[PDB]
Amino acid sequence: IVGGQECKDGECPWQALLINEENEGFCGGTILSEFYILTAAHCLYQAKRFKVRVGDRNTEQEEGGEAVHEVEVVIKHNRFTKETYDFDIAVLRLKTPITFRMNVAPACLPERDWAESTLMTQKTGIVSGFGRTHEKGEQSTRLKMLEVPYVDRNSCKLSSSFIITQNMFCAGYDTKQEDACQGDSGGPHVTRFKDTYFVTGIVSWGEGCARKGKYGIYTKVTAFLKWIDRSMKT
Amino acid sequence: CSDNGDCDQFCVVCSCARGYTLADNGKACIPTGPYPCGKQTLE
Ligand SMILES: O=C(CN1C[C@H](NC(=O)c2ccc(Cl)s2)C[C@H]1CO)Nc1ccc(-n2ccccc2=O)cc1F
Ligand SMILES: [Ca+2]
Ligand SMILES: [Cl-]
Ligand code: NA
Repeated sequence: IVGGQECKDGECPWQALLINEENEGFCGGTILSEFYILTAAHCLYQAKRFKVRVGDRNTEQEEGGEAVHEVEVVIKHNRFTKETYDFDIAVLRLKTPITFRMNVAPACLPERDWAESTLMTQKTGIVSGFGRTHEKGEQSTRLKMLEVPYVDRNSCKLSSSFIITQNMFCAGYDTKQEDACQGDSGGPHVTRFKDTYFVTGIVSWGEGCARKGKYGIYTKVTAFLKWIDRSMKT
Repeated sequence: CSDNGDCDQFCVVCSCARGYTLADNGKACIPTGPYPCGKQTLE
């Protein structure tokens, strides 16, 4: 996360962290339930073997609440391809159930039609992760969050070197130096409605981080609510 | 549904995500456990 600030205790409880066999984070995820993590399909291409850490807020200190989970099944969208980054979604079933606690709790899945009309029309959403704090720099040892405005699809298309599909939406800032960055992908984009946070996106890609005239691109979760449903039930 | 039908969550007929029940009033949503989805956690 470039800009923004550190998540306070309990503030970003749906954050998950995919960790490689070096025990280093390389992607985020969203807790959907005691057994399921939502992440980006492109994240599955990095570590051949990875685990999931929940409850972590500082990767340099072991603090109460941290737990590690092995992944039992990876459900990657059949249509994802790096040619387009379209359908950049996967679900992970964990071998053992997450115990919800301080800093560990799922984000709500909205109902599709209501999400489209009510959440996707909100001014902002919140993105979080442990990724780089500057485009060329180091990953953050602390969990960060960032409020990101929804960006008009056409303004986004005009700004983008690549095709923005119906399974994507754009969020962030034209020139202000705040955005998600390398290491944050796979992680949550959630939208608060009244008193509840609903998962609306998956951090997916960007041309750099926080570049002038470029936005953050997210998988549009509303497009995949039935898919997520089926994936969690199989 | 265009003040959200006065609903706390989904929308006139209100409803709520998994781990919640619609309150008697029929607009608010009540968590059934200590860690309902989409709520920041309290110590
Ligand atoms: O490959 C990178 C490399 N990026 C990713 C980091 N940025 C981010 O992860 C994000 C910024 C904002 C968000 Cl949201 S995610 C910064 C460099 C580090 O090398 N970015 C891209 C750019 C473009 C694409 N892409 C888009 C559509 C079709 C093909 C295609 O390749 C993917 C991608 F990962
Ligand atoms: Ca830690
Ligand atoms: Cl790039
Ligand atoms: Na920008």
